[PDB]
Amino acid sequence: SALTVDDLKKLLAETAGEDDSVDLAGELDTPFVDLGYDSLALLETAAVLQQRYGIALTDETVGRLGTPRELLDEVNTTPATA
Repeated sequence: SALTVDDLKKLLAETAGEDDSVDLAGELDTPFVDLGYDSLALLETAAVLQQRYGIALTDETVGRLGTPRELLDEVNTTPATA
């Protein structure tokens, strides 16, 4: 468990800007579109996300997905061994 919804959440806010009631712990299954966050915001943190490691979680995949857990799982999924 390198990255969690905790370290990601903070990254979501910092990027998005939800410092009022961005309690992800109490809203994961719910899709961003449902909450408030917009694809854009995602695209934002998306780069910043890959800016650290080197992923491509852009609209491409961000399109099929629309949840936070899927944003963390994705990064906490893509292996690097093969």
